[PDB]
Amino acid sequence: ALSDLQVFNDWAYKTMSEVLDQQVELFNGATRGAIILRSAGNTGDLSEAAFWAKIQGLVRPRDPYSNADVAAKDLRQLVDNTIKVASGTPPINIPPSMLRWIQKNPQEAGAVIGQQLAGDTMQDMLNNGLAAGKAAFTAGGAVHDISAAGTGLMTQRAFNAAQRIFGDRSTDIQVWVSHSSPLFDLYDNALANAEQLYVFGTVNVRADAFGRPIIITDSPALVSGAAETLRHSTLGLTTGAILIEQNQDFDSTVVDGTGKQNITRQYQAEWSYNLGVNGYAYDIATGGKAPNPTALATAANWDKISTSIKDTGGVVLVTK
Amino acid sequence: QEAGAVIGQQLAGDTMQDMLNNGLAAGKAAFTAGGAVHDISAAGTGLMTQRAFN
Amino acid sequence: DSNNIKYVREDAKKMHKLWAHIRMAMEGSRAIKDNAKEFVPHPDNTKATTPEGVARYKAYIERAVWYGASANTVDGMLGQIFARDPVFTGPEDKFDMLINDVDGSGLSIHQQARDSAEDALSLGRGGLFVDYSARPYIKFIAAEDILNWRERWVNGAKRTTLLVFREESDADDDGYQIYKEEVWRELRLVDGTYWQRTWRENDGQLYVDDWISPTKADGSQFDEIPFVIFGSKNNDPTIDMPPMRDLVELNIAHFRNSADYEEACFICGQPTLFLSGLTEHWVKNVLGGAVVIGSRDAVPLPVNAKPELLQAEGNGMVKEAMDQKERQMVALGAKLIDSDKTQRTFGEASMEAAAQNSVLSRVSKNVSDAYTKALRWAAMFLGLDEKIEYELNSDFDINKMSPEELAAVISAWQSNAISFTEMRWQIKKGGRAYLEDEDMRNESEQDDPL
Amino acid sequence: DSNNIKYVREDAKKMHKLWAHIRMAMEGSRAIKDNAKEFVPHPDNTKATTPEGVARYKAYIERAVWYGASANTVDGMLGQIFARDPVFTGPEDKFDMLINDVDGSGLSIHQQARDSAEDALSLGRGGLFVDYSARPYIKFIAAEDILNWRERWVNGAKRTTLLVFREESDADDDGYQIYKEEVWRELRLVDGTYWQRTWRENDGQLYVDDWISPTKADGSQFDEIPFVIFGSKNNDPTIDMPPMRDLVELNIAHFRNSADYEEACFICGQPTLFLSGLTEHWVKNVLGGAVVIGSRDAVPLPVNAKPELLQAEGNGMVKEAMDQKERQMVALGAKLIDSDKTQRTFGEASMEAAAQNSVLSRVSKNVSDAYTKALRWAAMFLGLDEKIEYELNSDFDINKMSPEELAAVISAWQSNAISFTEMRWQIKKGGRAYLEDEDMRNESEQDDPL
Repeated sequence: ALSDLQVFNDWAYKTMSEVLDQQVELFNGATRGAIILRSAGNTGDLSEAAFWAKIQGLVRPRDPYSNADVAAKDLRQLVDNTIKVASGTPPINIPPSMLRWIQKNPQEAGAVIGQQLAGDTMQDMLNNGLAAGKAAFTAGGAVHDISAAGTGLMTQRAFNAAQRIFGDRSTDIQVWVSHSSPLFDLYDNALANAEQLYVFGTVNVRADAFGRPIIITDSPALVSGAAETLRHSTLGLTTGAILIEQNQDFDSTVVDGTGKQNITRQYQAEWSYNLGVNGYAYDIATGGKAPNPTALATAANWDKISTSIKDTGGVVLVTK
Repeated sequence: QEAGAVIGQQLAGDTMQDMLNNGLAAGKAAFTAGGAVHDISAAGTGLMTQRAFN
Repeated sequence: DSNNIKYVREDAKKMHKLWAHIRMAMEGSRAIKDNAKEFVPHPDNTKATTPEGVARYKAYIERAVWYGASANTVDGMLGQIFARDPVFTGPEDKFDMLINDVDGSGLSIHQQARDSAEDALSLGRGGLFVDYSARPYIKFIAAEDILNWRERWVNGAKRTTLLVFREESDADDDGYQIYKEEVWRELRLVDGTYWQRTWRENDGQLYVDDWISPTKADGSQFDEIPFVIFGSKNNDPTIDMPPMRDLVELNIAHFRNSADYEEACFICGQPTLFLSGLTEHWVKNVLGGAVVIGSRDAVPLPVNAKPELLQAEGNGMVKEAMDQKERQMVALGAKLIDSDKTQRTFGEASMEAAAQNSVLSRVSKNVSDAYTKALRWAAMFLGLDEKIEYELNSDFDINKMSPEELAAVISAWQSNAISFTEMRWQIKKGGRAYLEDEDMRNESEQDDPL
Repeated sequence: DSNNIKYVREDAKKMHKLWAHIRMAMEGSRAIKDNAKEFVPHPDNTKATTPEGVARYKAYIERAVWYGASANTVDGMLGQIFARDPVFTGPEDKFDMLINDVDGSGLSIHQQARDSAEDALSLGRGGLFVDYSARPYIKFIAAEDILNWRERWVNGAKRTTLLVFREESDADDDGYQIYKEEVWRELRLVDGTYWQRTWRENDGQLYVDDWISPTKADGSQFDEIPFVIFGSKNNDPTIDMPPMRDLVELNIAHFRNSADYEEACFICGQPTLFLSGLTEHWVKNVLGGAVVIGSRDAVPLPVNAKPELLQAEGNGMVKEAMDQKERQMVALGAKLIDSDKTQRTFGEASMEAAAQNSVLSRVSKNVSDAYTKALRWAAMFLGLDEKIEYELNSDFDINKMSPEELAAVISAWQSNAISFTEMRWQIKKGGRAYLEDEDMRNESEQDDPL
């Protein structure tokens, strides 16, 4: 990649900070609307919306000769939910006295913390959204497991199971997000086709053979275990399945704490965003008012609001 | 900045109050020290009357 | 589209410390003394840890005097640049609202130009924003306010595709307190079309607004984001080196030397008797712990006793360094301070005038280009004339014009060499007229009293 | 309700101290010596607490000399700016009431303009307020009187929404005690309309009056608050940095150095005999505590005795410190002192005149714009002509016009290149004319006496 070792305009002049190693460009159009990244603030620690419910016995058989007794019916009002997630930054010890390296750059410390923090903030948003989506779909009963069958990952036979689960409305699933290992298993199976439905020119297909491209990210939320118990999670998303909504409340202070022989200069940052999963509500009482990723990724903290699985958007597939 | 503004307005009010109160207390103490005191509490019933002002 | 709108380009974060340093150097002696820790090192930091050390450092800083060369430099440069007023070219009646109240605050366009030139001379960065209300408004942007800008190539050209800048405003609440409400404008250029958002955050309540596409009077949207970033070097989004860096550093060094010199003045500038060869018996017996030093009385001393009036002598090395720093600031500056003692030959400075006034001319041309571009953008809002100009005074070194200069310019206008408006501009630049050209014509049409 | 009409902004509170110290520096030696406690630190705090220490400190301060070149600075700057008389352009007889008594107190607009210019040169702030009585009155709001303001954007424009200033007066009773009662004016702008209240304070209460909407002679109320705040930088609500900071700090340093030098003059300035190698027995024999030191009388000394006068020698390092500080005060450009020994070669003064006169031109332009705006607002109140102007003397270094200069100006008027009013203007600036040009025309229209 870029080196820029040839010319040194300034010492370590933005030349490298190994800013990030995981693909985090999975927001709005990048996820085809599945994970929409927005900027609209809201107060408190929640966001509740109410919408009417489907009347279960709306249409009933009628006996014209004897109407008998009219069954009493009534209408409800469901509640939506959007938890607010708080994310900060550990105190960063800036070196106040410039440390006399080959590259002497005191203020470049904060200058590079800015960009590294931006990258890690977007990474954290994506990872928390993916973990919360997995947890909500698992709590809603939208999971499939193919680990026990064969190698544990089929090329395309795996996706048909998720289509069967999500049902008649399967057309509205646009994107599968997955770790890189399932994609490489896909390539390996395609590269040696048992039923030769692949040709050398079409063995590098990134799509799922149904018009749903696979989007690849190395999110730790999609992997768990090691060696024999290693599992990969691939979850398909409809439009608007995952809502990560920023509040644009970034706070940043630099303090000259000192207190020692040498001056102590620190760095701290604070921000927040609202995480929502379509068709699901975060159980505020069961979880917490300011949940952490451990609580967000934990099931039984998500409730099924939509009457049918077809209404909610998302299905999760576990592959080993 | 709303917190700073709230503190500012309450601080202005309380600063006015504190200077007024300390000035009045010092004035009363100085007038007692100088012997310019008249007591109505002892004289009959101690209530405000034009006689006390006179 | 939607992201951390408060993000600052990391090289702007590089330049914040320096920009704050020039702001402090311009603010004056009080600002420098307030943060003297960043400028004057303690002579012994191990002392500085102790409370006696910090008290000594406080007293040491207070006795120092700030020379204030950078502020005088900027003031003199601005005064030279804005001799008389910049002239407007084109229709003057159609552009009157932009001239008299450019931003709608009654602040004339020349005063905003003065602020822009001051910024471009001091810290060498600024910006102009022109947006529709129905009347266009030409904003002024501080250097620390422009916080993001990028450049992709569409059809292989330099096109600033992103530009986000902060805005400061005080919420108009019921009471009399002062908040500080921030507004961000996200200027985005996609496929040769101008788009913008507003991020008003009143009461912390994000009233984020939908993308909009401003349109000219005839329509056809826009092809370029109307925001020129004028600087000391050129109208480039890249940050330019502030012109005052060397002068500020010299001022700081002279301030440190001044601190040392003033401490020496306060301690060892006073003569002292230093009665040597003396015994306690003699003191307690004839002196009695008290010496009379007036010319009325005389003092005795024992055998082989030598008194010595000791006091620090002048022309020391510290003051010599101070003098050399003063000369250096004079040398690399331009009309910042004046030395009545030395004389300068006429004609010798005539050849060096162009070299001496380099930064002035460069900033003048840069700001003239920026303001002309902004005026053209506002005209395209209004659908007005496009061939208009706003040039800052480029002929420096202005004084009252000589009688022979007057004869020459009148003769030149009498020939078909200088226009009437050109001649009036000449005669006004020399401080010889004040009425507008049309009014002078109207008065001079009438027959003379004779 | 808030009821905090007297609240002052934090930055105004910050600037109160600098404003007060600038006022003290302009005030003279009395104010500084009354408060030399801050400017002159005690040479020893341990003695400073003690009574003989405070006696010594009082005797130390009383011998100090306040050079006071800041007052001379401001006086010279004002004299250069306000030489002759600022020119008012417009129908004069409609505006004669304003020119004659600008605030109904008999002071001409020129004197109030001079006061505003002095306040702008000194501490860089001021305020002109126009209100309706029928007659409009141009107030003069002191720099410290503006105690609150607010800046809010509506329709993307700099509009001032709130502005509160204190108005001082003296209570009118039959007695002779002088009260000092204040009324606070709250200038507010809601939905582009100018409103007004006055807060009164008496008998332990705080009055509030009804909101009023002052209107023009043509009605239509107002769109801008009729209040202008001027300074050195520009006509902005934000504080402009006072121009006297450098001179004030240098003058304070010169004052404390003069204190030290005068203490040295008093103590060690007078010579003393300092008889060395002297025994008590000889003194009690012949000296007896009395040594006649006239030229008539000679006194002997014992063997190996040495007399030696000892007084502080000149060109001391403290003196050279004061000298360099005075040269610095000159160098910052202030027209504070002249120098008879210095000789300048002409042809180079005009090279840098535009730089020496920078703040003068800036203040001239700012005050001219402020008074122009105030006059326009008064015209709007009366419903009279709007194309009126008020400009100060923008050409400094004025002097008697030379015969060659007069001839050149006259020849310029012969051609239709300079107007007759312009010629009269220049000839009056040259001090070559005094009576009004209309009287000139009336007299000169008649035939020559022959």
